Amino acid sequence: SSGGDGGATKKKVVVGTDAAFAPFEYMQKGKIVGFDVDLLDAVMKAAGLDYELKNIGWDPLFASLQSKEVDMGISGITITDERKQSYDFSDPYFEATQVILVKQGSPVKNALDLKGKTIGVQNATTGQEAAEKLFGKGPHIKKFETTVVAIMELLNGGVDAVITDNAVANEYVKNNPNKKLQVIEDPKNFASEYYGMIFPKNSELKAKVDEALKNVINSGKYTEIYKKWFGKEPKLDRLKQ
Ligand SMILES: NC(=[NH2+])NCCC[C@H](N)C(=O)O
Repeated sequence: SSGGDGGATKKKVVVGTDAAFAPFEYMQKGKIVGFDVDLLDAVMKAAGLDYELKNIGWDPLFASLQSKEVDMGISGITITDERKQSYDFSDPYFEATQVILVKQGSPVKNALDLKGKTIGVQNATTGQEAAEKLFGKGPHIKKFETTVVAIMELLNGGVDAVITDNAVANEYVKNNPNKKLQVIEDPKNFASEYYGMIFPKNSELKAKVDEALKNVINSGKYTEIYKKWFGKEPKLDRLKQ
């Protein structure tokens, strides 16, 4: 029993996030809110698992999954083959794509127009990878610890464009008409992406979360949550690809 409490209290599942990614997770009057926050609460409750959500940030979240200090993550995280080498994922719960966020005056009409330009991304994201895919890795791509800061460098002209997830870019534009930004989609260039909850490799929580996610989808709770954040019916068939 050394190092533990010999079972005196069942410990809570430690869930990490980077709450700087509206509408999925963000801070509002000192609380973490968003689509992921709601979906997590429904999932863990269906699983019967007491939990704590921590706003630990993006790069720390991955480091902490590796060490198993954090048991689980939800953070608008794309399921990728490279990530699967290090972590496990739940079944998918959302579909997304990368998009190009620019100022309304921008001449950018597609990804190839970014040649010779500076691109802001959040570090170690699928947006960074998509940016690197275009013309290769290099210092022309500026990497920030939050998507928030990437967008701030767009606003002040530090970068020419940001590559980030479509619902985040769309939500930012909707909430900030005064900033006169626009979203440029390039479906021939960018791939379909699916979000999953993330776990350390070999996690006992995965199977429980997959079952609870199905429970939440099947009961109609998923679509209530989706309607709350996105104002339209989900196409649930996107979750069976
Ligand atoms: N909460 C966040 N900062 N999420 C960033 C997610 C970006 C992208 N979906 C990825 O998995 O790389």
